[PDB]
Amino acid sequence: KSRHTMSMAPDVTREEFSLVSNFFNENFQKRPRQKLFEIQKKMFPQYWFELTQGFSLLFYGVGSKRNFLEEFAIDYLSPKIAYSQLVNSIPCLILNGYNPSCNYRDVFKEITDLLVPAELTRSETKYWGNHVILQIQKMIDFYKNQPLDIKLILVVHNLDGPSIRKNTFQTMLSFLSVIRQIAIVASTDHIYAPLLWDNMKAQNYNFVFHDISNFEPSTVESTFQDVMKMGAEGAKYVLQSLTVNSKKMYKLLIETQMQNRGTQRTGVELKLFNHLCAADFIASNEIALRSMLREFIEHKMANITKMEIIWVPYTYAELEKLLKTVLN
Amino acid sequence: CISLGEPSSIFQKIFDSFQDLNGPTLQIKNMQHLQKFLEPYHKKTTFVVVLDEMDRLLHANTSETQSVRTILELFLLAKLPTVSFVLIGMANSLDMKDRFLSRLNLDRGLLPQTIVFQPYTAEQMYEIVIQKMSSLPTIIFQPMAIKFAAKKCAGNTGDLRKLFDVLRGSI
Amino acid sequence: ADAQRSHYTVYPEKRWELYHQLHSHFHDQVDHIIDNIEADLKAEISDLLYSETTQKRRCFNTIFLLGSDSTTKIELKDESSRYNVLIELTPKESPNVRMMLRRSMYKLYSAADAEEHDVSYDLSLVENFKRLFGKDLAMVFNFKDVDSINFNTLDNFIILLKSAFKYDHVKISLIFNINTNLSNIEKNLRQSTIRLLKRNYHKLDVSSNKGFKYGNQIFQSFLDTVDGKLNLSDRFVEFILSKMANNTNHNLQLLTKMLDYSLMSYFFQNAFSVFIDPVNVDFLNDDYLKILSRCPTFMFFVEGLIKQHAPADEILSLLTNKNRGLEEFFVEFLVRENPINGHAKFVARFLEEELNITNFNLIELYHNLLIGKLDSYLDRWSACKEYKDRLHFEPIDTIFQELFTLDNRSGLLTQSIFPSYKSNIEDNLLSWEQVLPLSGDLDKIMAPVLGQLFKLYREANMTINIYDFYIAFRETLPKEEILNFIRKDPSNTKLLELAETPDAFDKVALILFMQAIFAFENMGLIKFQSTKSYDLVEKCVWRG
DNA sequence: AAAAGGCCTGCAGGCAAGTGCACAAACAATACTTAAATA
Repeated sequence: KSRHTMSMAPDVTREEFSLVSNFFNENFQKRPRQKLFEIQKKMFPQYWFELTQGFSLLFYGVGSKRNFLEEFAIDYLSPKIAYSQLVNSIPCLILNGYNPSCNYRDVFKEITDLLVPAELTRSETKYWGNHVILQIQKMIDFYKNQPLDIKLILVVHNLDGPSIRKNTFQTMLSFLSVIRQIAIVASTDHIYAPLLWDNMKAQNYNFVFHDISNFEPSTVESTFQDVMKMGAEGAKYVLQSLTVNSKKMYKLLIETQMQNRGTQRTGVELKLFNHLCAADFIASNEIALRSMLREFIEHKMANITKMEIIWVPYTYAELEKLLKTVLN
Repeated sequence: CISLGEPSSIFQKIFDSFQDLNGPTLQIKNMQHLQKFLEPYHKKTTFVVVLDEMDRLLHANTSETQSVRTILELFLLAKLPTVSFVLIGMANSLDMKDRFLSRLNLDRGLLPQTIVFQPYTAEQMYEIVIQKMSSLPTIIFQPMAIKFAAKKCAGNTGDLRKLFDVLRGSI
Repeated sequence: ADAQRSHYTVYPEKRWELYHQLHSHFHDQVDHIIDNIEADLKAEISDLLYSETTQKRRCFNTIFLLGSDSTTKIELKDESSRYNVLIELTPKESPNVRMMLRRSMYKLYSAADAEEHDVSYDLSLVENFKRLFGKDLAMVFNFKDVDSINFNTLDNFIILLKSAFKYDHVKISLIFNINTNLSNIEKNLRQSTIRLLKRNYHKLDVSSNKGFKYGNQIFQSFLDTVDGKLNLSDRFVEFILSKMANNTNHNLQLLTKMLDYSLMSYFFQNAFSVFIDPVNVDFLNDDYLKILSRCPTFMFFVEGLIKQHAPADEILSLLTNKNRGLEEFFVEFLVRENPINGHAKFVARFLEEELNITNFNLIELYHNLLIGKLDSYLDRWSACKEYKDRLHFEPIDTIFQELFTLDNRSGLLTQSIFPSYKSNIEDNLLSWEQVLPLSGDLDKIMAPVLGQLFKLYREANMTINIYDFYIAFRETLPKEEILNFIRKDPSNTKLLELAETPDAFDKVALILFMQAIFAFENMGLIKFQSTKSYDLVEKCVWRG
C-alpha cells in the first residue's frame, strides 16, 4: 500500500513560498481582475437602491471578498449614502470574521455605544443574565417608532467565520439585523451557507443574495489558517544549537542510519550503537548514552522502533544535507 | 517577566522607571495604549525596552489564545515615530520562532536577528574564568587538568562556574 | 497589515418618486394587517390568561402556544395590589435545574425591585415575598423555546415549582411556546407531571398560517394595492405559490419580501411606470416611442391587423409612418380596467360571506382566474354550482399589458433570492470563462488555479491522497510556462534568483498546491480529515 | 440409461490486521461578581 506521502515532497522555505505567492497573486490574472472589477462596479447604484429597503445583502461567489468587501463598503457606500441622506461618514463596522477572537459580548458592548444611548440603558446592565438579547429587544422596540435612515453600516467578512458562525452569535446578529435603521451586508466562503438559517433567521435577515466571483488568493484568510508547513526542519534548527559532543554523536547516528528517504531498515541497533560510541570513546555506558539521546527524543528529533532500531524519519536527501552542510 | 501570564502589569514595570504615579491600567494593557504610553518627556533621550526572561511569557498560558496573542501584540513595532519600544527579547527553546505567525515573522518584527549562543566548551567561558581569576591563587592546581575537567564536564555541562564551585569544594 | 485584528471598527427620478408614493402604500397596508394580527394575538393571550376560575386553585394553569414562533412578546395586567411578574427562560438559560432556579429567582426579584424601589435566590423569596414587598405575587413562566430544552431538566424544575403551592399568597401560570407537535411534548415529560399540567390547559394556537385569514387577507390587500396600475402573469403567480408552499412557518414575511423585490426590480428598470397615469403622457420621448415598438403585444397586434384588415394601407399609415397617430393608437388601449382584479375581489368577498368559505387560497384562486379554470377551482367544495354562473368569469385577454406587469422570465429575482448556492459555485468554478475575460499569455493558455484544480478534483474518489493529487496536478502544470512566467519578472532580484532554481517546478507546484488546498478548506469543498495527520483528505461536495 | 453406493471440489467455515471513533474529564480560560480606593 505504497501511497505518495507528502514527506517525499520538495519543501520550500517560508521566504521563497511567501515571495512566489506574492508574485503570483499580484500578477497572475491582473487584467482579468481589473476588467471584472471595473465591470462589476456599475452594480453599485443597484446595491444603493436595494439597501434603500434594508434588504441584508449577502455576497457569495468564489474568491475572497475581504478586499472587495472593504472596497465597496468603505469607499463607495458609506459616504455617498451619507451625503444622500440630505457630518461624520457613518462608522463602517467591519467584522473580522476570519479572526477567531471575535465575541458577541464585547462587540455588542461596542454596538451599544455606537447605537443611540438616549437613556442611561447602562442601568439595565445586570448579572450574566444576558442583557445583550433583552437590551437588543428593547432597542428594537425603540427603533420600531424611529425615523428610517441608516445610522450605522456593519459589514462582516466571512460570515461563516469560526466565531460568528457560532449559533449564539448568529442568533444575536439575526435579532440585530431585524433593525431597520441599520444596513447589513456580509459575505461567506462556506459553500453550505444556507444551512445556517431557519425561516425564523431568514425572516430576521431577509437575505438578498448576490454572486461575486473574482478568484482572489484569500490573502488575510491564508494568514489565520495553517497547514503542516505552517519534524525534519524543526530539528534542523535544533541541531544548529547544541554541544559538540551532541553534534558528533548525532553524526555517528546519522552515518549508521543512512548507510544501509531515510527508511527504518537503514538504522542501527542500540547494542552496536553503544559498541561504537564506546569504541570511539564517546559514551561511557548506556545511561549517559540514552541521556544524550533523549535530548533529541525530548524534541522528537529521531525515530526508534524494533533489533533496536534508531531510525531517522528524515529523508535521505535531507539527512545527507545535514551531513554536507551543518555537521561536517 | 515571570509571574504575570498577561500583558498589563508588565508595562507598569516599565513605568517603574519614571518614578511617578499615574493610571496605567489601560496605557499598560493594549498595544495602541502602549504607543500612547511611550512618548518621551524629559529631554528626548530615546528610551528602548528590554524584556528579560520572556521564556515565561513565551511559556505562558495556551498558545493560540494568550501567549501567541501577547507575542503578536507586544512584538509588532508599527509605531510612527521611529523612536519606538525596540524589544530586546530572550527565549530558551527555539520553538518560539516556530510558534510565530508565518506571515508576520518573515517581513516584520524583532525576529530576524535570532542570535544563537551555543555552549562554549572552553574557548570563551574558560577564558572568562581566567580573566576573573587574574588574581590567581598560587597552587590552584594543574591548569591542564583544569581544562581536562572543563572538557569532560562540558561534554554534558553548561556551568563552568559551577564546576569551579565543585572544584572549590574539592580544595 | 493590522487587518488580522478582531473586528477593529472603522470611523470614516419621477419613476423613483412613484416608487415611493406606491411602495409606501403597499408597506402601509402591510404594516396595518401586521399590527392587526399582533394586537389580535396579544388580546387573545391576555384574555385566556385570566377569568378561568378553576375551583381546584392548587395547580398553575397552563397555556400552550401551538405552532408558536416563540418570538411572540407577552403583556400582563397591571392589576394593582398584586405584582404580575413575567419570567422567560431560554434553552440557553437552562444548563441544569439549579441555575434555572437561580436565574429565574434573580429575574423576578429584580422585577419586584423595579416595582418596589440580602435575599436568597431560592424559593424562600416566594413566601418572604409578601413580608418583603407587601402585595401578593402572581408570576407567569414563558419558556421561550421548549423543544430544545432537555425535558428531564424542565420536568424536575416543574416538580420543584409544585412545592410553591403551600403559601397561598402566590399563584403561578405557565406559558409553553412549543414550536409544534404537542405530541412531541407529551412524549418526553413524565406522565405523572403531565397529569399535573393537565389540570387546566388551553390549546391556544399561534400561527401566522391558519386558514389564510391573514394570508389570503394580505394577498387580497396586495391585489388592491396593485389594482388597475399593473398586472402579474400566471408565471409570476404560480412561482409565488410554489415558493410559498415550501416555506411553512413564515409565508407572509417571505411573500411581502418577494413582492417588494419584484416591485423594486420593476421601478428600477421598467421605463413605462410613468405611464399608468395620464399626467405623464407628455413624459414621452422619441426613444421611448422606439422602445414601445418591440412590445410582444405590439407585434401580435400588428399581425392581427395584417390578418384581419386585409387593406394594408390603414395598417401602414398607422405604423411608424406616423408617430403622434402611432402613440395615440398605443394609448388607445392603455385604460383597460382589467376587471380581473375587480371580479377577483368580487368572488373573494362573495365566497367569504355569501358562501362563507375559509379553508381556501385566494392566490391559487387568482391563478385559476387568469387561467380560467376557476370552475375546476370552485368545484372543490360543491357549493358554487348555483353560483358558478353569477361568480362566472371567463379570463379576459387584455392587450398592451406586456408593458405594465411583472413576470420572472429572466429569473433575476429567483437567482438573486433563491440561488443554487452549490450549483452556482460548481458552475462558475469549472467554467470560469463567462466571468473571466505581458502576463496574459498564461491566463489565455492556462485556466485560473481554482477551476483547473476543481476539474482534477472532480474525478477523485471518496478518500483521496494529498500527494497523488499533487502529482496528478503537477501533470497539469506547464513547467515551460512556469519558467516563462517566473523569469518574466526581472525587475525583482530575489524573484530572479528564485527563477534559476533547477528544481523550481515541483517546488512551485507544492507552493501553489498548498495555497489552493489551503483556500479550499474555508470554502467547504475539501475537508482536512484528521488534522495532525493530513495524509489523506475527503471531497465533501459532489456535482449532484 | 438411471438409480444407488461411494468420494472430489465450491462455498465459507471461520478471525486477527487493524482503524475508526464515540465514549469521557479535566480542560485553558472563558464570563462575570464583589470588596476596595479614590474623590
